[PDB]
Amino acid sequence: MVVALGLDFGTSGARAIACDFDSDRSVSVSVTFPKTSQNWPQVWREALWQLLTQIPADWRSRIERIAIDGTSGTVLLCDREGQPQTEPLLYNQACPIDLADLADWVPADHAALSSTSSLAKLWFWQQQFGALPPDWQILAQADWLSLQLHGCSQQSDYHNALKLGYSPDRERFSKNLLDSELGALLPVVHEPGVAIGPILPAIAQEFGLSPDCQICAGTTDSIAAFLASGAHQPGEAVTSLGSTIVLKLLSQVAVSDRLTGVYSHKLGGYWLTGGASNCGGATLRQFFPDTELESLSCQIDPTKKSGLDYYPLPSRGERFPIADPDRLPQLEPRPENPVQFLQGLLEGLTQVETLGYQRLQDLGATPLKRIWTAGGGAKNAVWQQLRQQAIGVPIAIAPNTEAAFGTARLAAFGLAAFHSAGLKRTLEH
Ligand SMILES: Nc1ncnc2c1ncn2[C@@H]1O[C@H](COP(=O)(O)OP(=O)(O)O)[C@@H](O)[C@H]1O
Repeated sequence: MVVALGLDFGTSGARAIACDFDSDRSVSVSVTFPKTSQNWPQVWREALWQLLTQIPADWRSRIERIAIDGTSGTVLLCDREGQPQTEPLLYNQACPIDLADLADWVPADHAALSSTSSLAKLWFWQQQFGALPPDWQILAQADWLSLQLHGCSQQSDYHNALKLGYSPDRERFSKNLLDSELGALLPVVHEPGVAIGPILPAIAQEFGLSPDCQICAGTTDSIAAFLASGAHQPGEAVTSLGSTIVLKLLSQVAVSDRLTGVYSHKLGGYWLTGGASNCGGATLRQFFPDTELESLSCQIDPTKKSGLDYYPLPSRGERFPIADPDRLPQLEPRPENPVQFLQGLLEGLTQVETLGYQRLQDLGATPLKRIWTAGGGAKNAVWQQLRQQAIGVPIAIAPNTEAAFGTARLAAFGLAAFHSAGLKRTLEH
């Protein structure tokens, strides 16, 4: 097999992981971003070079494929040569545009129809600049960074391109969009993991990389995190028990529900759907520090219900599994015993995950087969028991959770595992 390099540019820093997949060995390096910047592109690019520099020379001489994940909806408006013409619009920033202005360019309830989408941001830039030059380009963070390595302009992947208006189901931008004032700025879209081009000669020599090293189409940090688990059978899921509960479910068919923010990414011959609740670990942290979560959790017997019926929102408003912007946290009655209170909370969170996966199924997704767990709550075995009892499928801690590692797997193996040849055997004599 191959020594491959994955680069993860996330919300607060970047990480690089190089893996020798025959020896199953690896090296990891990282850089931390400032909270603010006058020149984010400079920060990101310098981070890229820092990461490469930190990798030992002998590893660098062996890297054959490279891939990059970036944050979703972080975009840059660049000239022909890839120089940013204005500040980037970050993944979390929303644009004050009329979504009706986009209606002719994507299907109804397409995921791009959101004030934070790459498409919303390109349109905002169009209105702000008046008329965008056709030789210019819009690039996602991942796009721009890989451009620093392979020199090929206007290149993206069908994960990052989704919220720019790509329709992975028909593998195209709508003709209406391509023919519009914005068409000339759109990227050519490839499958994540496919080789875009060889590394730039000068970059290869500067950093001691093979000049035959290939740079692959990238992905988003969220998807990269899913790729880290190794899951590739429809029905397999990764639950992230973090500040919020985030569900990702591998499915044979695409599902969507704009009301609850549910949409699907293409993933080889399959689809990755999911959803994000406002409930999660942040609610727990409002009441208990991690050490207390531990010390109290081991006093809980999950085989006996608490009698408490909580909905553990950290504040007003729920998004998923069921949308209600007015929904109140339901945290009463609060019993005297903190152990029982914590059990009530864990039971509530468990209901959020249970209803979440069952909901995805009810929208048409492949029925849940098993769950891999990531995030701060993953090692809570009492919570794991409650979840297993409520959901009725095997649950375990994900083998790997690092987005950089998922992206390294993407560089090494692409999306080959995500096709029906790998399904469970049904052969019987
Ligand atoms: N033993 C535990 N059981 C349940 N939740 C925990 C435990 N330890 C930490 N957490 C929760 O994990 C959350 C942070 O998860 P993490 O994924 O590390 O951060 P983030 O979600 O912000 O990326 C915190 O809100 C904390 O309450």
